[PDB]
Amino acid sequence: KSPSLVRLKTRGESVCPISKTVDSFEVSVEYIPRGAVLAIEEFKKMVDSYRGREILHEELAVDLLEKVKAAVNPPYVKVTVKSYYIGVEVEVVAESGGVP
Amino acid sequence: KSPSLVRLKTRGESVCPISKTVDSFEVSVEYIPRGAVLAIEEFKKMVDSYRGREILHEELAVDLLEKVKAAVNPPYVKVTVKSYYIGVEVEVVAESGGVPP
Amino acid sequence: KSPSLVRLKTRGESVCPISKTVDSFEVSVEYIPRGAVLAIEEFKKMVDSYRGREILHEELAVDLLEKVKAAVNPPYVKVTVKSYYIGVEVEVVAESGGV
Amino acid sequence: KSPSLVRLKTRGESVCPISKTVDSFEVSVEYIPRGAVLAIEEFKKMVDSYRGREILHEELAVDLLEKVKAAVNPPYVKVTVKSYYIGVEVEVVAESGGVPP
Amino acid sequence: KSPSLVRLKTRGESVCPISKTVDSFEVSVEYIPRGAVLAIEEFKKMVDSYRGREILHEELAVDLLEKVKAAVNPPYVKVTVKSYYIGVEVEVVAESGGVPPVY
Amino acid sequence: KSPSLVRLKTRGESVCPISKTVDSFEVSVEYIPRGAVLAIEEFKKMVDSYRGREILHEELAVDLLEKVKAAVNPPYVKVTVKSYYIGVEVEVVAESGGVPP
Amino acid sequence: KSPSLVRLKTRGESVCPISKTVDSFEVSVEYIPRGAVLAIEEFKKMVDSYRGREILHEELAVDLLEKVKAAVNPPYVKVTVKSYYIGVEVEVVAESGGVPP
Amino acid sequence: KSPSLVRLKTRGESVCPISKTVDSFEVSVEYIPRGAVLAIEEFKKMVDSYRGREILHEELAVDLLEKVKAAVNPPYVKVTVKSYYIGVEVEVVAESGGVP
Amino acid sequence: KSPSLVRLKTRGESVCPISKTVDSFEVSVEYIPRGAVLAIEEFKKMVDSYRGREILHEELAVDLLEKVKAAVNPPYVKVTVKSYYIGVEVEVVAESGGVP
Amino acid sequence: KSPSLVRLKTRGESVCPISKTVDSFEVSVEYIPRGAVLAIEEFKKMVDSYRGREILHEELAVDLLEKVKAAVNPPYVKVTVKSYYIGVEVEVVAESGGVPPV
Repeated sequence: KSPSLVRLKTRGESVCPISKTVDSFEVSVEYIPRGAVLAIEEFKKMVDSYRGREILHEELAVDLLEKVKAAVNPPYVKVTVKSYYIGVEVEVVAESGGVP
Repeated sequence: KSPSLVRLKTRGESVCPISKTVDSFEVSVEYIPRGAVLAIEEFKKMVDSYRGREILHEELAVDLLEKVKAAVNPPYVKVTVKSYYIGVEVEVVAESGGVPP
Repeated sequence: KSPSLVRLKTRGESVCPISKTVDSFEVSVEYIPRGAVLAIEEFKKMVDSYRGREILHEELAVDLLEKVKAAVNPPYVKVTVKSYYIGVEVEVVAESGGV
Repeated sequence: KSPSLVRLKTRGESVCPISKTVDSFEVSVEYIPRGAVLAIEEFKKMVDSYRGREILHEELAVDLLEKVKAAVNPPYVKVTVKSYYIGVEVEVVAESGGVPP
Repeated sequence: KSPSLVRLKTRGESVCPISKTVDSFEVSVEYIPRGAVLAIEEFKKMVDSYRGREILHEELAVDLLEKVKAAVNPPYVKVTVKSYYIGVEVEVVAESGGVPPVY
Repeated sequence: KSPSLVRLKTRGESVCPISKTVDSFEVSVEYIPRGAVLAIEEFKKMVDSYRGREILHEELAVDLLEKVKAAVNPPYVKVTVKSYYIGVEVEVVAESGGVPP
Repeated sequence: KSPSLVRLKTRGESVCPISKTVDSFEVSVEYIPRGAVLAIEEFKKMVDSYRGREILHEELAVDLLEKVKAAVNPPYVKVTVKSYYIGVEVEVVAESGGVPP
Repeated sequence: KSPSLVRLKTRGESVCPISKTVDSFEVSVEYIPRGAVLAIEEFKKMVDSYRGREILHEELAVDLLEKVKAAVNPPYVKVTVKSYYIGVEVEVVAESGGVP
Repeated sequence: KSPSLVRLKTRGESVCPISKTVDSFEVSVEYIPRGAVLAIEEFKKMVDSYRGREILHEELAVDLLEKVKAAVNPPYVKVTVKSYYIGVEVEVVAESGGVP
Repeated sequence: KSPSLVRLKTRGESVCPISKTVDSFEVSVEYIPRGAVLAIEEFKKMVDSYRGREILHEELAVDLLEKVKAAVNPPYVKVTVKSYYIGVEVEVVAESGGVPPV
């Protein structure tokens, strides 16, 4: 019997395409396992893969959502990325398997 | 796929019509993207547009809502304006489209 | 175009009808405007009208909801009064409708 | 007219039947009045009645629920007792009814 | 007549199989009694049983669920194990049953 | 025997002399008693005395300090008025000393 | 040897001599042991002695300081009582001996 | 008889001279009035003067301290600027006068 | 060079001699190293040594102070035990090498 | 004129030489400038330098102190490293200099 839910939360970094400087973030994933739990090692790998990558955080959220789906194919996955830029607090959510 | 939700939060200022003096506020916008995400620089410009402008926090929330719809036309947007006035904590909310939670 | 929801929160005072002592509270009002937003100055007046009034907080929440309904007639109001009495934290909520 | 909802929260104590030792707790009650508001005085008596009584918090919660139901017969009541024992944070909830019946 | 819901929360530890080091956790259990309440003392022994045991937290949450179901056969139980590994905050949940819909 | 220190904190209001609107504040008072503790009722009256009065919070802090001194003559008093004006958090402190036994 | 410092904190109640109603408080005790530590049971008895007693919190703080001094004679003790009365937060401090640096 | 200490806190903005992008900050000032209390309007104008100015936050703090000294000459002033850049929380303090 | 200061904090438990029951606590140690830094594993072992031991939290603090002194001999050590007992929050401090 | 004090705080990571596993940390540096301010970009690279490095957090604090002193020789520096390991909250402080007393 697998867990019914896993939540993962960690910090990461990427390169902001506009400024071209390092943009730190906090990322959260929540998923319902379907016969496979994502190794913590592998998740960190996915998050650290964005270091030095020019990518906007909106596309980071969706990209990581796609990675988790390709790795363990859960019926429900939510990814939230939180960061700060030019005095604004920003959160972007990507979600697959929620309401239609 | 687009993100399913974006939340933005920042501080701004306007001129209060009743007191005739500068009033601080905190503003949050939550929206369901459809196509492009609102650039943060653009959001900051919208909020900054109210500096020096005499406008009630009720009307500012509604105005900002219409500015976000004009720019990125999301199916759902909610704007919340929080401020402190004469010892009263005030939140004003302006919302267009269907409930997300 | 009215906003779709307003939240107001502030401190006030009443008089405890048993001891005749000042009884401090925090009050939160939440309403859906229908074409009229209650002016903050008017809200403060309503809350301040309870100074010197002997009234239990259970009745004040109901009384205040009535003042708001009569002033701006919203379709949904909720009034929450919080206070602390004989070592009990009390919240009293008075409503009218869904959300 | 009655309030639509009341919440009450206070501290109390009982005696742990294992060690015969004082067993402090926090208790919260929420209920929907139906024609009758429980006096705060009377709630505090109900809570203080457990002082020096040997009773498990699992039983106290249910006992207090019954007491509130007997005093004001609300359509909904929920009693929560929170305490600390052998390094374990415990909450016991006892709940009755709902809206509608 | 028993409670409607009990929530228990405490700290524990196991041994991480990959690094052979102590893997500290917080565990939360919530359940609906059906004519048996889980004694707190029995709960704390279940949780302490993992001290020195090599077991992934994903397995631990499920194992502890199975322990609680076996002790009191409740119609609903949820176990949540929170730990911190390689800079990642982890929460693993195991569930069984629930309240059928308040019709 | 009297306490070594008392701290009091409450909310009040005054009138901003420029705008003539309500200027809400939080006020904290610390004092070392000299044989005599200020009644709370009397402190509340002092604070409530600024209601409707046009005065700057600078001045208020000092005025209240003087009222406390005139009433129970402590060898040490400190008054702190905190308010929020044109998006600036402001704290004004006034303090006064003397000799003990 | 003894500890260098103990701090204790708990809630109590007394009866307000003006309103005659139960008057809740928080009390902290800090002291430097000299050869003996106050048993927690003993402390809780002291704090519970005020239940049902008409006493001002300012008098209570000093009274509890004396009880502590009588029980275990520490070279430094400080007692702080915090309560809420007519919209004012009150802290009363009673202190005895040379103060920590 | 005037105040023994004033504490002011607010938000502002400057322009980062490397990135040329908006560099948002919180500023705290405390000072001992001697004679003169700084008008809040006037303090606010000091802080707002940095908006659209290319100035590093270490310079700004010092610049603002001199402004408060030039306006009201207190025997003690302390200015703290807090900001966030590339994932680092930064506080710059510029302090003058005071007995020990 | 050694660090100038170390703080450790963790949870543990003992057995209350009054009630006979397990008594949980939080413990903090602060020391100035002189040569030796206490291995965290070793600290954990000292705090875990109190499990199933009948001891008052007052004595516990002093006992752990003497263990740390015995292990790494710092010129300054402070131990603080915090617990909750019969509705009373309790903090006990033991200190070695401050002003006497 | 230089600032009187600068505080920097960020998150980093290293590898525990005992367990061989990544440990996350928060690090704060506080210093008094003497006519050189450490550019932020430089501080960030000092902290990033520990990623994958097998080093005890005790040694990290002292090693980072020494990097700040070498780079800008301030008359006071304090480095604090905070982390969590086997259920223990740890803070290591490395400190050099100060304000010379009157």
